[PDB]
Amino acid sequence: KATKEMLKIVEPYVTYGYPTLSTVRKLLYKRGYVRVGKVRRYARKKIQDNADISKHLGKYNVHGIEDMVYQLYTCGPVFKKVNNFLWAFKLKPPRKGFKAKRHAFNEPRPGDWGNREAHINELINRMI
Amino acid sequence: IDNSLNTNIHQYHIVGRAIPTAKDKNPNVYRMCIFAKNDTNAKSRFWYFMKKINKLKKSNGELLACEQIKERFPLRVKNYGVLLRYDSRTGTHNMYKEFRDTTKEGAIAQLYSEMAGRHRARASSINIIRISEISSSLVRRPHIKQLLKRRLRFPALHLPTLQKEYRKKFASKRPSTYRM
Amino acid sequence: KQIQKKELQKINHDYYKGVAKAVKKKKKREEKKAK
Amino acid sequence: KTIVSTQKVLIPEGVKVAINARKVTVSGKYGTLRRSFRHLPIDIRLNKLKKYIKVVMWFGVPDSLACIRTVCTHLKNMFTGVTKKFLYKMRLVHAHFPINSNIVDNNTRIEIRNYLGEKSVRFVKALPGVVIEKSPNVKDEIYVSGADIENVSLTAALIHQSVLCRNKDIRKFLDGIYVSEVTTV
Amino acid sequence: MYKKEYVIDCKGHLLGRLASLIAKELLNGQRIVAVRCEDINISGSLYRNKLKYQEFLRLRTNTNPKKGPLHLREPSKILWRCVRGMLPHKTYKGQLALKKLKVCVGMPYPYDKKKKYVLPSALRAFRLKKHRRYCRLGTLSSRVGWNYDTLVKKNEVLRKQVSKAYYKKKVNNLNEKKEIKTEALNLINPEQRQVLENFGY
Amino acid sequence: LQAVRLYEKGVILGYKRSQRNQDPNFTLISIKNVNTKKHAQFYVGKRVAYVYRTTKHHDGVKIKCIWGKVCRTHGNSGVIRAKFKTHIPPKAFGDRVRILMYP
Amino acid sequence: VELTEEEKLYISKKNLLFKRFVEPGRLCLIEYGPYAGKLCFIVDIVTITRVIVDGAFITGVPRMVIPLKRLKLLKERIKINKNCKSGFLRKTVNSTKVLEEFNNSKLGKKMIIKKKRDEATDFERFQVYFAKRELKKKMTTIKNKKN
RNA sequence: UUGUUUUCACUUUCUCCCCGCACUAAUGUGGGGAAAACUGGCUUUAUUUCUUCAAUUAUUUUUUUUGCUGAGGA
RNA sequence: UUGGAUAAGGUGCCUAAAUAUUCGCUCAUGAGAUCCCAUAAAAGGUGUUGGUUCAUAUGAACUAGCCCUGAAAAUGGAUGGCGCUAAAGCGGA
Repeated sequence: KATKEMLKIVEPYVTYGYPTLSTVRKLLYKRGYVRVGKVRRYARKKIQDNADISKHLGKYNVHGIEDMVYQLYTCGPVFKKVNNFLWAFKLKPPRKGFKAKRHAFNEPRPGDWGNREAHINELINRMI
Repeated sequence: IDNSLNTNIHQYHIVGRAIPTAKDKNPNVYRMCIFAKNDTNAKSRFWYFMKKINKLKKSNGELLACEQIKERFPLRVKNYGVLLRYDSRTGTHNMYKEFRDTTKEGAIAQLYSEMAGRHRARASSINIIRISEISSSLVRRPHIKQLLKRRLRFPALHLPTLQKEYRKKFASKRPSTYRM
Repeated sequence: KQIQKKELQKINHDYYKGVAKAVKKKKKREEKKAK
Repeated sequence: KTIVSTQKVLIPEGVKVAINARKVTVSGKYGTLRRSFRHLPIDIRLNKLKKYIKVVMWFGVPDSLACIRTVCTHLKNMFTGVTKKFLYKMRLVHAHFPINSNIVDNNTRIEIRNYLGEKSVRFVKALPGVVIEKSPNVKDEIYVSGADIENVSLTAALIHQSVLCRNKDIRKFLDGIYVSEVTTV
Repeated sequence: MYKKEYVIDCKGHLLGRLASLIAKELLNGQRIVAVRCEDINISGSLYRNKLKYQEFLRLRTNTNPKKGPLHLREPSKILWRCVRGMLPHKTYKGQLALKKLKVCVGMPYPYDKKKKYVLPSALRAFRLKKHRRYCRLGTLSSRVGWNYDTLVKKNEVLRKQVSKAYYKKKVNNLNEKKEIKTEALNLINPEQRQVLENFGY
Repeated sequence: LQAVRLYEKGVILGYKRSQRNQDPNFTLISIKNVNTKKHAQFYVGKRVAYVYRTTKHHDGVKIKCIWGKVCRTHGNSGVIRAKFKTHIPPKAFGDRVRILMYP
Repeated sequence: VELTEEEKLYISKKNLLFKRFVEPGRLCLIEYGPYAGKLCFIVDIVTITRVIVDGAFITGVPRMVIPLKRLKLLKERIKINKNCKSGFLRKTVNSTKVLEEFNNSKLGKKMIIKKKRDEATDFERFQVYFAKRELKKKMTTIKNKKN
């Protein structure tokens, strides 16, 4: 409720929706970057291994990109140490292009912003 | 399959109810079926109509199952009926609608282009309600009766439209407009 | 999967009957209030 | 709005026609017929043992479907006009000065005088093959006639506007050169 | 586009579409010679285009009309100016493209028998509703003071007869060539006959 | 006769530009008998030669060629973008280039 | 009442300027779009521009709807019922061999010649060139003899 | 005060008949009737390569031809 | 800096990219043509299409899209220019 309310105030400047398993796996594998550095000195680094994942989470037994996907899809007990550990994805512009960034995805006229629900997988894998 | 001709409408049916409250221990369940560009777009339109006709929204409505109950045969040929309501720049006006195509998906959508071309009514101003099936003889429209006649014909004097392959700029001589 | 498709057909035909009865009630109310 | 319009024009006995690419060439009694109707989209069906023309218009919208009616009644009407000449009822009028006529050169290049007293020259022509000549029954009457319907009618049209005067109220001065009725030979 | 030069018969061609295509060809570097510009047709009524040209005619530099827009009355010059207004003539490359164009009224001497090409993208029969109103550039130019329409028509009819004579020569040449081909086919060896027959030669 | 060609003709159109802005890294090229993107894609990776003549000899030869290759199509009307070893001189727009069979 | 000979002769002699009736049962080959190159049947008509064109299993085209703008139909026609389905389509096509009666006209022959000419390998291309060369030899030989 | 259940009226045709009897856009039409149903749907049986096995989504695996780039030197 | 892909906006030429596809509307004897933006109103509209209400395929009334009149200013003149009408205009897809 809290984050949905705080995101509704920013809805006209974003588009969001259901990620689904294949898309979360694609995002983590080919666009996943991780903060390996020390606290407040994070030094963004691509995953490329499981050593840093284990170093930050091995004592908390969620070591491995296997486990990170196993955990990000079904929001289990560790989302703090996954989302915050994961660097913000820097996506490419869409391959085929946006429809209208100025208008909502939900208006009858073509538009982009809003909740695409399950329709964001195509946009993500087009932007990836 | 040709993507240029096709629109982007499919079937869906999603069932839910308003939230059971302490005041309303056993609320009733309700449903309604429309098609639009997307399932999310149709859900938003359904919630808008729910807010306009009754008092409920996402804050007081939930859904408890989702399915895609497609048509019996999408390759059939039909004649259905809906009810149109729209607004102009100075008022509001209503009527009915019926048209022929293969399936409800495009049966909903062939109307918007005509409305925009004639009355400049943007899609945010038209409301379509209560899809059912119409008869073929009961139609009092001029054009639609000859659609299911026993036998009919007319020529094909439309202008040619060639490919980008063969739309060659410089021609040996002037083409004609008879064909066949 | 004959049983599964039969159950799906039953649910869809219940939907169709509900739509038909809703149409009937809409028409009855419109006819009643037309005069 | 529908997709076909047509007029099953009835061909009388005394006429024989041949259609070719919206250029119908016909033979009656006084002469032959042809017409340049290339402005309008027209298709034509013809028969000659059972007769009757069928002038049709494909994708008939009332935007231009008022033209097939014009051409079709016109077609039957030139048929009638060439078979039997048409006669409008033209009468010269003169409140004070009886109209002076100088019918020079056989119905071609007529001259008009004695209209309000100008005593000058006024000559108006007509399309060849159409007569507008004095009816012997009454002097002030001219029995217009000719070959075809348009042929007679434009001649009945151009003549009225030939002698107009100025600064005289026509509600009180009813001067003119009138045309009243229509008949046949 | 790739030919040494393209000769375009402007008869029955809409002025704007023809000018746009020709200007694109000049910019791409293809030399263009336009003939029979006096049969160019313009959409809209003849009176409408006459009003437009009168409005253009009344427009000149107040201080000295010599530097005012040289109006030009020949249909060939009208087409040339319309094409010039379609390309960047103020630059060197645009000036070269403009000079790569020749415009003629009728068909002058070195255009009797080089193939006159036609671009269907600018044809009246394809780019104008039949029930709508159009004009003729030769008639409009004569109305605005060309006084050469009739001479071009007489030259054109003489050229029509002249070209018809040698077309009548060419048809008999071709129909004797085809009949000598018919007999020469059976003097070729059968295996070479089969390939020509099945390839339609 | 002699002097085989075994290449396709092309015309040097403008640079890879927008309105009032160019990018001379890519040059637009039109090909003799291509008018759609779907077969303009056929000539991708093929070598491209711009052969021109100089006023005086440079290696006992009055002819100089600059090489390049077509990277991808441009638009959907059979126009390609070609990248050359150097930048195509802007004195050479509308000139002829050879789209070669090799590779 | 019935008249025979005059109607029978005037059906052919009327030379009506428009032909290729759009009745159900005609054949079609598309002019514009991804499907230009397939042979289908005009099942019925839905409106002014959109029409129903469906192929045969031997030809192999699924159900489609195409605007009248892109069309070029054929002259053949069969006598199926209005509701006949894919079980009867494959029977009625082979009942009269709908394809055989078309590929002999001028346009059909030209299309077949082009189809077998573009697919020509380099060897048969050179064979065509050599046949033309020998034909030209005979051309000039008998042309000189004809003097 | 919901359900449930009940009646007729619907479709194919190059079918055929009669009247205007050729008035058809046609190798038919306007009207009134008979036909089976070669339309169609329904259930089965061995097979999906004689023939469709579509589209969308979810989950996977390849593939044709090619542009650009080569930091580093453990 | 090198490649790729896009945003806003465009794809008839100027100008890179659609004389693209698909569905309607409009003829203007001063058509119209991208927010700010470069003016336009009251009053008239049996053209087009679709309506609504009523009186037995028969007549009305309105309604609203485009177009028209209303609509006159001084150097010559500006949808940015050319020009565009089976739009290169307007409303969609």
